[PDB]
Amino acid sequence: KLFETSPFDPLTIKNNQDVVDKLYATQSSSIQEVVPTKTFATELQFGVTS
Amino acid sequence: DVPFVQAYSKFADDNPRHLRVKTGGKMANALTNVIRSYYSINAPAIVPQV
Amino acid sequence: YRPRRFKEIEHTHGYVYRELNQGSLLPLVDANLKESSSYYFKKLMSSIS
Amino acid sequence: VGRYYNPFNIDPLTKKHVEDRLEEFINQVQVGRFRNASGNAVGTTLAAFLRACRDKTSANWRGYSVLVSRYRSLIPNELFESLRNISGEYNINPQDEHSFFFALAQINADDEFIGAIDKESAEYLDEYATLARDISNSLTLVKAAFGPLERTSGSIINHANNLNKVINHVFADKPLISETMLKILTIDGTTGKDGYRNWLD
Amino acid sequence: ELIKVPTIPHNLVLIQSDNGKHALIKEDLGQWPVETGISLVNQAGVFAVQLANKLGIDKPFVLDAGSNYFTDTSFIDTRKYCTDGLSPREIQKALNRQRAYYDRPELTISENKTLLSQSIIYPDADGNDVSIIFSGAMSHAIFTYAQSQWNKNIIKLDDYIREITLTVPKQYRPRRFKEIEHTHGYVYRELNQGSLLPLVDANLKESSSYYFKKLMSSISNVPVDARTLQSATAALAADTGQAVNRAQHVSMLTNRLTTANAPTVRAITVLTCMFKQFRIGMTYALDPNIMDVAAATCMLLFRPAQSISDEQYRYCLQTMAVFLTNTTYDIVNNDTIDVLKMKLRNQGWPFVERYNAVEIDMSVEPLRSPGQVGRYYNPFNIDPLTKKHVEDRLEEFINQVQVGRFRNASGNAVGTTLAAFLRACRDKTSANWRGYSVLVSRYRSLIPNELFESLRNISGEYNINPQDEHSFFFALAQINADDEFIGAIDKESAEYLDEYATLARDISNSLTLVKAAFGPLERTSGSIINHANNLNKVINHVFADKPLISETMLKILTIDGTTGKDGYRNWLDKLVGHNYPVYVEPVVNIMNFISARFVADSSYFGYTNEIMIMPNHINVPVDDRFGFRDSPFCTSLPRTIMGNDVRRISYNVFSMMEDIDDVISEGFILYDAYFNFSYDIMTTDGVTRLKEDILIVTDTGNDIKPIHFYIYFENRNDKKLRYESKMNVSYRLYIKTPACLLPLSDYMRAQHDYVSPSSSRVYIKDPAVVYTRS
Repeated sequence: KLFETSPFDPLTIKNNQDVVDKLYATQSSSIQEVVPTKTFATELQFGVTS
Repeated sequence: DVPFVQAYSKFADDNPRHLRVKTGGKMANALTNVIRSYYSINAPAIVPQV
Repeated sequence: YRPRRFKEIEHTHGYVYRELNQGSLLPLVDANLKESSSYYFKKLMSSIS
Repeated sequence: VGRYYNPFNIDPLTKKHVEDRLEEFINQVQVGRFRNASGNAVGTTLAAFLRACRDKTSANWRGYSVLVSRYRSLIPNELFESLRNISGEYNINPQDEHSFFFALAQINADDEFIGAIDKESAEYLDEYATLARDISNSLTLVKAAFGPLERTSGSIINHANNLNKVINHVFADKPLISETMLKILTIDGTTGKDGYRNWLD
Repeated sequence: ELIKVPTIPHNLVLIQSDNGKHALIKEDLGQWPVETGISLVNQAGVFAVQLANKLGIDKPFVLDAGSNYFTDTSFIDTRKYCTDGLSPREIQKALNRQRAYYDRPELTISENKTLLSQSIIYPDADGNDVSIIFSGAMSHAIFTYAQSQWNKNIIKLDDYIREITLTVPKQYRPRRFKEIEHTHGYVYRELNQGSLLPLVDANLKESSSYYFKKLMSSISNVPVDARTLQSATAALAADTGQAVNRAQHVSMLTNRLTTANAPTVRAITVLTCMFKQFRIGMTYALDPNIMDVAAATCMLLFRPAQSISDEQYRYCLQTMAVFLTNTTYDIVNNDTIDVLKMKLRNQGWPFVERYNAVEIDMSVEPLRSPGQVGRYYNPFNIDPLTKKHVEDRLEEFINQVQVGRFRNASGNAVGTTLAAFLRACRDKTSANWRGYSVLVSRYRSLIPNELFESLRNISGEYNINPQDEHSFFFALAQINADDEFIGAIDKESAEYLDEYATLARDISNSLTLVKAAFGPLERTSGSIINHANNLNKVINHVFADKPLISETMLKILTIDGTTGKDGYRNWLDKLVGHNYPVYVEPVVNIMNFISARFVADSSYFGYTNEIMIMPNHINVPVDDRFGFRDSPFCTSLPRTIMGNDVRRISYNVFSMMEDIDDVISEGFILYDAYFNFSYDIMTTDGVTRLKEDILIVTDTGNDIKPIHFYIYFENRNDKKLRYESKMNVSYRLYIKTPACLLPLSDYMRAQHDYVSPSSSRVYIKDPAVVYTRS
C-alpha cells in the first residue's frame, strides 16, 4: 500500500480549496517537517470600514 | 555484473545502460584532456575548475 | 537455476496461457511528489517493525 | 545500486567516529570552566552527556546502518529517481534530539535475515512488478474504451472525478482498473488543478 | 593440579574369522560426521577437543605406567613384562588358531617366549621408565605429542624459586622446604604473563572506575589516631584574635571545619600518590571566601603537581585573584597563568607555583611487571632525603603573607588568618607524612606497572569539596597500622592476584576468538550486514551454558550500567584487526595437532573424499590382504580401468545430472565431497553388500544414501555364495582401504614406546616461598 492513510480522497474534492483543506486535516498521518503549533504574527494593520 | 556496475557508477557518476557505449563518463573526458595538456604547452586547456 | 519437471502428460499435451507485458511504473512515478512524499514515508517506516 | 551515509558519522573501516581527537576533546570539556560567575559544573555535566552519547552511538551504529539498508531495498528504482527532485528540511525539537541519543534503543534484525537473504524485503519489492502490469493494462484499457476526451462544460476537477466514476461503471466486472486509475489520481491530485491536468495528459 | 594417568590408552581390537584363516588388528577411534560445503578445518577443531577427552589428554597430566609389570617364573628371565596395551597372549591365541586351519604345528616354546616377552618395561639413563606395548599408531602419536607439550610447563622447584625471587617482599618469613622437595620437587606452572592492556586501552573509563572504587573501599577503613580539634582550634584563635562579639575572617574558616568526609579524602590522597596521572578536580563557590583561598592554597602546596591539570591550576589562581586582589571572574577570565602569577605576586602573595612530588622506588619488583622498577610519589610534597617540603623558602613565604595587605589597605586581618592557618597545615604534614608514605607503598604493591601508567580519572567522580580539603590538612590524623588492618591487606593481595590472572586468561581467549571468527570490514551493506549477524551468533554461543568469560570481566564491562552481553559485544568489536601478540599455549598446540591428523588421515575417523561406483561385470583390483569376500577396499582408487582413465564427476554435477542412467553403465568416481561411511566385519561367511541402495533419484536431484558395508570373510570353494555375489549384486561401491586396519601378520608394526617420568619426583601443589608475618 502506497499510503497508510490517503492524503485525500479525489472524489470528495471539488476545487483547489478542498485539496488544501483536506491536506491540513490529514497532515497528522504523514511525517511532517514542522509539527504545527500556535501561529505567531509580526504584522497586522486594520483598515477603515463602511 | 553487480561489482562492475558498482564501481563504474563511482567512476562515471552514471548507471551503465545497454545500447550505450561505456567510456568512463565525465571523468574519462577530464583525464584524457588533462593528459594532453601535460605533454605539450601547445595543447589547449579546456577542463573547467568546477 | 532450472525449473522442475511437470508430469509426463503435461509435457506431451500441455498448453499454458501467458501474457508478456511487464509494464512500467513511470505513469505513477512521473508527478510532483512533494506533497505525497510525507505520506509515503510514513508507510515506508511501518513496513519494517 | 545506491549509496547512503553511515549513521552517526562512524567509519566502518576504523569502527570509530570520524573525528580522531574525540576522546581528547571530551576530556578538555570535563576540565574546563565556562560560566564561573553564574554557573556551576557546566563542564562536568556536559562532558558526562557527551561520553554517554559517544558510547551509545558506537554501540548501536551497526543496527541503524542495517536498518537504513533495509529501507532502501524497499523503494523501487523509478520511485527513488523521482524522489531525488524533491527537497525538504526537518525541524527537530531540542528535547527530542537529545532524548534520541541519550536513550538510543538497540535495533536487532538477526531473526529477519536467513543468511544474507531478507525474505520480507524481497517479497515486498516483488509486488511493484505486479503494480507495473496493472498500471499499463489499466491505461491502455481506458484509452481504447473512451478515446480522446472533450470538456464542453465543467471544471477540470469535475471532469476528471466524474470520468473515474464512469470508468467504475463501465469496468465494474474488473475492479482493478478503477483502483489503479485512482492510485495515480491520488498522487497527482495533491498539487491541485495542475495535478489533475497532468493526470489527463 | 597434575593428573597421573595410570594406563596407556591403546585402542586396538582383534577380529578373527570363525575358521581362523584370517585375523586383523583394527584401531577404533570412533566415527565423526563431516559436513560438506563448509570449512573442514573448523569442524576438525570441534572434534579435536572431543578426541582429546576420549584419550584423557585434555588436561595437564603425567604418565604413571611404570609400575604396571610382572616378572616371569623362570630364574633366567629378569625382564619386566608390561600389562598395558594389547595383550601378547591375545595375539598368540589368534596366531595359533591360524596355524590350526593350515594344519601347521602350534607355536613352539621358543616362539611363545619371544612373543610373550614383546611387551616390556625398562629403565632409561635419566631414571624414566619406557613401556613398549602394542597400540594404535594415531593413539601413540597423539598421546606422546601431548606428553611433550605438558612437560614444557613442568619445572624443578629450585628453577621456579629463582624466577620469583625478585618479587618477594622483605616483611615475610621464608618457607622451609623439606629436603626431598629440594632434590626431587617439581611444579606444574604456566609462567607466561598476559597483558591487561587490551582491556584497559579499549575500555579506559570502565577499567579505571572499577579499580578506583575497589581501592577506595580498602583505604577508607584504615585506622587513624583520635586527636581532638580543640588544641588546634585554640591555637588558631589565640594567634588571630577571635572575639564572640565581633565578626572576623577566622570564624568563617572555623565554623566550616568538618571531619565527616575525612576517610574519603585520605583515600583520594593515596590514589594521587599511587598512580602516575591521577588528576583530581575542585570547584569553589561562585563568590569566593577565605575558605576557598585556604583550600586552593592547600591543594597547590600539599598535592602533587601531576594531580593538578593546567586548567585546574589556572582556576585555582583565578580564585585567589578574585578574593585577594578584589577583582571579578570576568576580568581574570582571559588572563593566562603567567599574567595571573604576576597579579598575585605584586600584591604580596607568593603561593602561585605547583610543586612536583619526589618519586620513591619500591624495594621489590612489582607483580606482573617482570624486569621492571616500580615508583610512587611521596605524600604532601615532602622530600624524603631532607624530611621537609620541596620549597625551602616556605617559612619566609608564610611570614611574607603575614605582613601582606589583602582585601584592605589598612590592617592584616586576612594575612594573619591565612598565615596562622598555613602554619598549622605545615606542621601536621611534617609530622604525619611517614604514615601516609607507608600506606601508599602498601597499596602500590597491589597494582602492576601497566595499571600504574594507564589508569586515568576520566569520569571525574573523585572531586574534593573545598570544606573537606582545608579541614583535612588542619585536622590531619596520624595513620595507625593495626594488626587487623595488616591482615586485611594480605587477603586483598591474594584476591588481586587471582583477579589479574583471571583477566589475563579471558583476554587471551577473546583475542583468539576474534581472529578465527571475524574478518575485515568493508564500506558495503553486505559486509556490515554479514558482520552484524555473525557478531550476534558468536555472542549468543559464548554466553550460552557456562559463559566463556568470567564474572570478573563482566563486572568491569557492566560498571557503566550496560548488560553483560552488551558490554562483551562492544569489546569484541573493537578487538577486530588487533595486532596484540598472543602466546600459544600447550592446549592450543595439542588441538592443532589432532586437527591436522583429522584432515590428513580421514580413514581413521570414518570419512573419505572419493568413492567409486562400478558395475559388477567390470573387474577392479582390490585389497586381498584381509581375505574379505568381494572386498570394497582398494589400495588406491585406480587411475585406469581396461586401458582407459576412470571418469571423475564432482558431487554437485552428479546431483544435477539428468542422464544418470547412461553414466552409471560405464562407472565413475565421485569427489568434491566428504563421504561418511561405516563397516561391520562379520566372522562368518556371506555375501558382502551394502545396507541401503547406492543412490536415490528425485525430481529435485540425485543423492547417495548412507554407506554401511557388511563385510564377510571368504571361503573360496563355496558355490552358493559365489553365484549370489555375481548374480544378486549388480553395482559395487569402492573406497580406499582404511588405514586403521592392519593384518595380524604385521603385528610388529603395533609396537610403540611410551616414557613415564621417574617415581622419585614429588609434585608441590603450593610453591610459594613465604609465610605471613602473623
